[PDB]
Amino acid sequence: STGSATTTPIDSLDDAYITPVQIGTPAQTLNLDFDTGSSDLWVFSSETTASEVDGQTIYTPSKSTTAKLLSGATWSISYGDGSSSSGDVYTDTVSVGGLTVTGQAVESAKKVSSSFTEDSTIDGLLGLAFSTLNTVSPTQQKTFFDNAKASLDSPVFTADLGYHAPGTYNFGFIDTTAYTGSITYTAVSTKQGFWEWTSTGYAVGSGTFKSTSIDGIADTGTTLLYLPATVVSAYWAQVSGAKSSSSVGGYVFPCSATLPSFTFGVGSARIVIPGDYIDFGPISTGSSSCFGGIQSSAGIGINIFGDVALKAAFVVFNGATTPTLGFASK
Ligand SMILES: Cc1ccc2c(n1)N(C)[C@H](CO)CCNC2
Repeated sequence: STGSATTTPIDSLDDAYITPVQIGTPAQTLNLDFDTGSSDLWVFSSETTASEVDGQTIYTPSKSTTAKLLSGATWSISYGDGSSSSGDVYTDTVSVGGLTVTGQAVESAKKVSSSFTEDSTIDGLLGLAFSTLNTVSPTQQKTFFDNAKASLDSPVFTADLGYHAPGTYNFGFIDTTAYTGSITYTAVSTKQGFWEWTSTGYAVGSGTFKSTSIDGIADTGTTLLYLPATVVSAYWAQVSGAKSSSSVGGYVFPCSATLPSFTFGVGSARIVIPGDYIDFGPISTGSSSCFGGIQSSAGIGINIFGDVALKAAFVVFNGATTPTLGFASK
């Protein structure tokens, strides 16, 4: 089997991407944030505290004839930015772009933190990291990908995120029309439960390539590119007036600037992030200070190849018994 679904930026800055997902019988369609940095499929639901729902589409398990309470199971998750959610668990039928999983754990939110409430366009998250990170207790549950894997033509999914435009998540096949040149594959470590790999280095603009190992994770659920302070300082040093602001919480730059590209290494291959991809606009409405799309990972504990990096590539998440990651230009 295979599946193919379009993913769409939630706003004009590509702060996140939502993908339609069918849950239950008859189908209830929710727009989920596909997140290769976590492993929980959770949704706003009829069980979510009323004051914490503001515009989201909710899942109502009582209206699904295939919904079954997973008796005794609870879940509780906190993400890298301090946001969180928790609740109980149903199993139900879940379909993504024509690909159907029966008995998928659908984690029903009883509580969500403010940043989720304030995000009316995101109805939930669909985790695509390794199932070892799934927070369901006392019986850990499998991701949508993990459950579909054996049925897929090939044990892979691909992320093809658009810049200020829709993109595609495919399951079970590699669309050879979706990229240019060849796909370069690189080793993955699952030891932290992430799609963790090692970049071979970087370049700023038309500058020379610096060979240096940068361990990081491919995370569709993170907006920006977070890299070591050395690398990030080298980038912003090429933008006149750019500076790190503690009050704003990262590098900002004059909105009148033209940003340089940023290149990262994948083995001997190179992925080029155009400068415009690194512009996240005025820090506040009407401001002439703009927020940068490349930031320091120093306060995180891990480097994160988020959407800013990933949207510049066609990315293969290969879930064979020895997982690997593939990157192609497009
Ligand atoms: C993957 C994920 C986790 C938590 C959150 C999230 N995404 N949202 C939608 C955005 C992402 O920039 C930030 C707000 N914190 C909640």
